[PDB]
Amino acid sequence: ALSLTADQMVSALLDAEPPILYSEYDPTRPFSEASMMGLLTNLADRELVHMINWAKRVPGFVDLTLHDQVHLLESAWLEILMIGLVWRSMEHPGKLLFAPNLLLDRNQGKSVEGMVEIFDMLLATSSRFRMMNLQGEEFVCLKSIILLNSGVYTFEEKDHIHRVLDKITDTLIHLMAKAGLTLQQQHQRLAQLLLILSHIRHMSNKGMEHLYVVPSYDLLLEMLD
Amino acid sequence: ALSLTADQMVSALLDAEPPILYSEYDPTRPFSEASMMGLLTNLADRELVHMINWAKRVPGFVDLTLHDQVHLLESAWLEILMIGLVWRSMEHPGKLLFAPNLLLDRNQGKSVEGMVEIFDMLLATSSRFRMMNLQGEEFVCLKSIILLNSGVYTFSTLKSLEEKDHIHRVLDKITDTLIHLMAKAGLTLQQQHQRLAQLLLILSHIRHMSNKGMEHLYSMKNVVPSYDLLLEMLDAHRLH
Ligand SMILES: O=C(c1ccccc1)N1[C@H](c2ccc(OC[C@@H]3CCN(CCCF)C3)cc2)c2ccc(O)cc2CC12CC2
Ligand SMILES: O=C(c1ccccc1)N1[C@H](c2ccc(OC[C@@H]3CCN(CCCF)C3)cc2)c2ccc(O)cc2CC12CC2
Repeated sequence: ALSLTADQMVSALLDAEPPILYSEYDPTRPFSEASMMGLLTNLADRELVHMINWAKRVPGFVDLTLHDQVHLLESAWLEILMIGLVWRSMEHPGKLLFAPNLLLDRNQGKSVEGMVEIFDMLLATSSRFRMMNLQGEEFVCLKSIILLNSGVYTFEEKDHIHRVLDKITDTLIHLMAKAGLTLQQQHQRLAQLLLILSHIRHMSNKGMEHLYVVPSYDLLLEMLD
Repeated sequence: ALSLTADQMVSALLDAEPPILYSEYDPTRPFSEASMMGLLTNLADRELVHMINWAKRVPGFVDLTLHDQVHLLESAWLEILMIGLVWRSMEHPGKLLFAPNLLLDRNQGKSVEGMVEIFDMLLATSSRFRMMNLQGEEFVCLKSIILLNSGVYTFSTLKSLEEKDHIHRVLDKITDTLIHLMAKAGLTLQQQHQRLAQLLLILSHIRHMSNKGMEHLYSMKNVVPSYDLLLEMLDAHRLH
């Protein structure tokens, strides 16, 4: 699984991308903020399926035991939803593209107490992506790093995960070298991208407090087939 | 500030290292679970004062506005406490070295509700440092990154923008320094960016523990250093 090349790594990651899901909002009925969280919960529940099937296609993931595959997914699912949302909303300044038929701004995000604080953190990350000019090849790499690194500190099983993590790091550097960046530009950009992952984790924790709901071990396992 | 060589970065960060503090000594008062949180709170408060002095000596930190210096320490003070604890406990498997005379295991962490969950995460990070053989020069770099990165996405004036641009230049200088250290230690170029990535990914877990811990301090609640308190220690005058 780790004999793939950097170019083959990106190729596998790109073709494994989940689809962009729509809201079940009846587009001819009056939209309402009281029903806003209903749409966002159903949407996220349906994105989790496609996320599971994306994870099995992350090179090296299915080499772990099913028990470990679940644990990483329990620990990373919210972070992956957020980085996906931030990615979709990247070309929509000041708004979050939850779905093509759910574009919200922070001024629709004050409907519930404790929401706009999370909203602004998501908007800030999207602005950071926009300044970074984050490439889709980098994005699928950052997303795979989240999947593998989120639950590794909460457990040969660990050593393999670290070999895949090192391999993704090789691929990120390969992209930056193929783009013409110098070596310092390469290790500076790699650093900047990984420091963003700290904010996404923080967003996840603060996100989870607001929601407190969590996908059970059995549900993630059923989805894993 | 930005002129410094990596070598000059490292000595500055090493010279700024706060001292290792102690809990109170008393041979007639045997350790009990009862006074633990009182000991730990007193130790945190005393460390916080020394943390301020270290922060002011992190190159480029006082170039920021005083208002943004506080927000960064508001955002990072707990992270810096834990990573300092993890560093002290690195050489002591299965224990957390809050002080040389306050070394605890997780059976003592079981005393307080919800504590052993964070206690076990701190030991896992200590073990992660152990199995990477984290060096002291890398340590002080990671601590400086936490100080500047943790609070930076949560500030948006024209001045706010040049603060953040300045922070990114310092963080860029630290990344250079980490690479220079790892190159100086004799790693190949692949192992350098692989180790840099391993180092920085730990910062994601340290953020995770800090949010976990912040939640736990509030479960039993004046828990956090306030803005005016942080400003007070930061906003020194020139009369000394
Ligand atoms: O609304 C919000 C939000 C809130 C405050 C500020 C900004 C955004 N969210 C959305 C959201 C809602 C409920 C939810 O709940 C957890 C699942 C629902 C039960 N699932 C378990 C089933 C158990 F019965 C898991 C998850 C995700 C959602 C949806 C899609 C997206 O791409 C991204 C997001 C982002 C965000 C994660 C922060
Ligand atoms: O016990 C714990 C702990 C808990 C659960 C699991 C494992 C460990 N901690 C210790 C701790 C306790 C209370 C505290 O409380 C907040 C300040 C005390 C009042 N301060 C505000 C008062 C001013 F208004 C701020 C801070 C720090 C402490 C001490 C020293 C250290 O180096 C590190 C730590 C780490 C840790 C932070 C997690």
